[PDB]
Order: sequence, then C-alpha cells, then structure tokens
Amino acid sequence: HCHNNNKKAYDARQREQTFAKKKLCIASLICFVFISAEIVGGYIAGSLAHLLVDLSSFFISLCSLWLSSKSSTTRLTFGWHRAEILGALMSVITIWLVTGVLVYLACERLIRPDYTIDGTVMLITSACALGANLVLALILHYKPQTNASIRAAFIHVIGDLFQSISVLISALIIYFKPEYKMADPICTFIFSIFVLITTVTVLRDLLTVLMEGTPRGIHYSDVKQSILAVDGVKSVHSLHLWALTMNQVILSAHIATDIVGESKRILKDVTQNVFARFPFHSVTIQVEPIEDQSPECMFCYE
Amino acid sequence: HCHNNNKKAYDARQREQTFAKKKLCIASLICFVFISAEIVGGYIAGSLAHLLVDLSSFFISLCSLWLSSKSSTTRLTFGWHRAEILGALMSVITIWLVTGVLVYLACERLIRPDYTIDGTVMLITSACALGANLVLALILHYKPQTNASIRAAFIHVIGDLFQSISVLISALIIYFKPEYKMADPICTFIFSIFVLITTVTVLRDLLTVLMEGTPRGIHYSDVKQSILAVDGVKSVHSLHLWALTMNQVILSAHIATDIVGESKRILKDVTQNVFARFPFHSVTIQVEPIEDQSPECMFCYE
Ligand SMILES: [Zn+2]
Ligand SMILES: [Zn+2]
Ligand SMILES: [Zn+2]
Ligand SMILES: [Zn+2]
Ligand SMILES: [Zn+2]
Ligand SMILES: [Zn+2]
Repeated sequence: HCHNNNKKAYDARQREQTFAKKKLCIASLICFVFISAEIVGGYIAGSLAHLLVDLSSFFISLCSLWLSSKSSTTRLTFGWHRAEILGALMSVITIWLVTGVLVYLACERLIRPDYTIDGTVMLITSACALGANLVLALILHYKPQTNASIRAAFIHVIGDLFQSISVLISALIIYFKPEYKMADPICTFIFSIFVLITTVTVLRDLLTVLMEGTPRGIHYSDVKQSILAVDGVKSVHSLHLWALTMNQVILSAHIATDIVGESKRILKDVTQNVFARFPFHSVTIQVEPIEDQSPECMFCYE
Repeated sequence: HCHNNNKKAYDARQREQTFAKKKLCIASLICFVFISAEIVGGYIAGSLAHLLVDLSSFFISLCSLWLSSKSSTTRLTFGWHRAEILGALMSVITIWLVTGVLVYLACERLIRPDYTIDGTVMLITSACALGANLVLALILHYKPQTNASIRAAFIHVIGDLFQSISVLISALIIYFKPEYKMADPICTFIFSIFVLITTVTVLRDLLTVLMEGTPRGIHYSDVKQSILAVDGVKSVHSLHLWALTMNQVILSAHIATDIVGESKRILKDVTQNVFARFPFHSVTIQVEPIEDQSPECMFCYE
C-alpha cells in the first residue's frame, strides 16, 4: 500500500500537539494568577491595563490549537491543520497595533509634560512586571522546527519584557537627576524599535507558508537529485513543493520512463528513495512514456 | 503532452489581470481628483480626512496586482498568484479598524455634547460625498466569479456610501427639529452595523481559499463521479482539491486499475474526461494495481 510510510509523519504530529498544548496551558494559569495580584495589591494603585490583551493573546493561540484536532470534511479536504498558521498571524498583528497605540499615547506626553506621577509606584510596578515576564519566557523556551503556535506566544512575552526594561531605566534616571524630564518619553522610543525588529524574522518564516512557498528545512536541489538517482527515470518536470504547516511538507512531480514494461517497479523504487530524505506527509508521482515527451512546451521551464 | 489542455486556463487569466487592472486604475484617478476638490473648495472649510485611507486602499489593491505578474522562483514554486488573495485581506481588515475608531470617536461625542457644529457645512459636504461614492460604485460593478481584488475595493466604496447616508439623515432631522440632539450620535450606530454585515459574505469566500478549502463553483461529488465514469478505473481514494486563487483550481487523486497492461490508455482517457467539466490549472493522477490495494488502512476513509 502507498500509505505504509505515512506512519512516521502521523506519529510525530500527535506528540507535538499534546506537548505544545500542555506547555501553553501552564503558562496561561501563571498569567491569570499574576493579573489577580494587581487587584489585591491595592485599591488606589490598582485603579490607575496592558495585561488585558495578554489574556486574549494566550486564549486565541490555545483555542485555535483545538480546531486543528478536528476531522476532515467534504470542504477543506486536507483538514483544519492550517488553522495554527492562520491563527498565529493575528497574534503577531496584535503586537503591531498595541505598540502603535502606545507610541501615540507617549507622543501626547511629550508635547504636554506632567508631574503628577510618582517614582515610588513606578519602581515597585516595574520590579513585579520584570519578574513575571522573565519566568514566563523560560517556560515557553534532522531536528524539527519549533511549533507555529509557541513561536507566536513567545514573541509577545519578550515584547512586554522590553517595556519593563524601558520603564525601569526611565525611572532610574529620574531619581538620580530630577532635571531633564524631556528625556523620559524618548526612552520608550529607543526601546520600541527593538520590539518591531524582533517580529521581522517571524513574519517571514510564516508568510511563505501562507502562499505555497517552500518552508525552511528542505532544499529544492537536494530533492531533485534524489529522484534522478534511480536508473529508470530520465527527467523530472513540473516539480511542486509546498508546506501545509510549518513541519509538514508535500511533494508532487512528473517522471518520464524509458521502458513501458515493469513500470510498477519504478514507482515503488522512487517512493522509497524519496522517503529516505524526509518524512513526507504525502507524495503523488505520475508516470509518462518517453515517446510522448515534448521539450518545446513552455510549462516545462524553470 | 500533458500540458496541451492548459492553454484555456492560461488564456483566461491573462485577460482578467489586464481587464481588472484597467478598471481599477481609472477609479483611482477619480478618487485622486475628488480629494483635491476639498482643498480648493475653501481654506477654513478644508482645515477641519477619511479620504486619506481611501488612497491607501486603492494603492495596495493595485500594487499587489503587479506582483502577481512575477515569474516563478526556486522558492514559491507555484508562483506569486496568491498575492491577490492575501493582498485583499488587509483591505477588508482596514474596514474593521476604521469603523472601530469612528465608533469610539462617536461615543465621546455622545457623552459630551457639542454645539459649535453648523448644519450648513454638513449638508454641502454630504451632497458632494454622496455623488462621488455613487458614481465610483457603478464603474467598479459556466460563468467565472468576480476577481478577488475588485471584490475587495468595492466593499470599501459601498462602506463609505452608508456613512454618507447616515450624515445626511442626521443633519436633516436637526434642521426639522433642533431639539432632541441626543438622537444625533445614535444615527451612526444604526448605520454602522450594516457595514459590519456586508463584510461577512466576503470574509468567508476568501478565508476558505487561504486554508486549502474547496472554492465556490466546483462540487466534490460531481468530480468523483466523472472519474468513475471510465470503465477502466475501479475506485478513487485520497482525492484532494484546493484553490490557488479564486478562479483557479487544482486536482490530485489516486486511481486503481484492473489490468496492468495498456495503462497508458487509461491515463489519457481519464485526463480528457476530467478536463471536460472544468478548466483546471493542473492535474496529477497516479496509477496503482488492484492487487496492491488494501482496504484496512485508515488514510483511505472520508
Ligand atoms: Zn493509493
Ligand atoms: Zn503585550
Ligand atoms: Zn511540458
Ligand atoms: Zn508531464
Ligand atoms: Zn473608507
Ligand atoms: Zn490507503
């Protein structure tokens, strides 16, 4: 049967969805408890948050992981396995919106200075936030790539850590020197570009998956030579590779043979060699006689 | 050759990209001229816009249409043809953000009433906006579906038309009865739900394309019977259909044959019958002997 070699690709996926669900679930509880500490800390202090969207970011990334367990349907024939890639794009988009709003809020503070703020509250608030974010980063943190959902709930955690550094640095200089208060808002600006830089290597490895591009991990040239290693085959055209999710790849190609007879042996030999370089989700390979091959058609050009 | 029947699918696409580029280009010029009318209308009136994002919405939908003309590459093997689907998702997202901001702005006006506004400016501004939006809607406005880019620059145009109706109704009731000014803000609320309803039948026909779902236009059952019409074939398993863009579909299936000999005739017969029901972008069909078929494997279940 042609489904014999798919066990390895099926076995690994089941372990990764359970392992990633457990790790993300534990971190959600810590965030929920940490938020509750603000309310019980005080009334006036708690009256004056950013942690509200943290609950949403840790709910979408976990709710979307449940739909990936759904079965097939006459629509969405492959399945719901791409819900994690598309469900981890909204989380990264949320980082851009929150930073943009916070930058706009900081801009208003620059033109209109304020003095009602007190440094005592800032120091105690920064210390509590720094500890919670640092521990939450550690628990989230041929070799398979990282999951496409734990890689989108980790950039947000490191995003809030930088703001914690910025507020501590800004508050520290105020105590040492009360003057030059105009340099307080610019601390956010100098520590906001870094948040918009760390989200550039994620929004590229995740945007070539949503437009049928070859994922990181497999090389086009390596696969092309592997098929040609078989003595029976002659040439390959219209090779197609695309990634259904981050660590699942699919293959589809044409093969031209020299001898029409005993073509079943060629099909079995090619499949075994292809599967010896990567665990493929599925593979579909045609056979075409050499006498019908034509080189003048445009579609066979790379 | 196996590329003989792809001419029909290639010919139609070239015409649609040129026809859609011409229509969208003309509408952009009208919007640019219409915006310039506000500045030359007056100084104090022009000092006190929403049309700024209209230029961006009519630039992304046209700039993204250029990348779809790019050639293939060792990465993104299929091509850049899905840039229009992904480039028409940001335009719809922009509608949600603008409405949300405008709703928030209207909320502040409700709690804090204002009287500095004059109805004379509102009436003349609404009349000019209503005419420009109405004409722009008309020019944009087996049978192929509409393009995936003209269907995302048309929802925005009809989105601004409803706001033009709302401001005219709100201004009209003020002149008839200066009292009950608290009913002015609710006019926007009663005419903002409609904008968030008209963008629900678009964000569904466009989200099952980005997750390898069957598009509107082709039925799974119809294709399955078409292959089985051939006397040579016995059964089909692991049938896969997905849409690369809105009006381009791809097929991939397995076929089990009874007689090993003369298998080349079966491959040619199946391809002709499949192409007689829909113009397919590409088709890949395997052949598997009956003696190797096994029914106990789980992967052959629908
Ligand atoms: Zn099979
Ligand atoms: Zn955050
Ligand atoms: Zn060819
Ligand atoms: Zn071929
Ligand atoms: Zn608009
Ligand atoms: Zn099977």
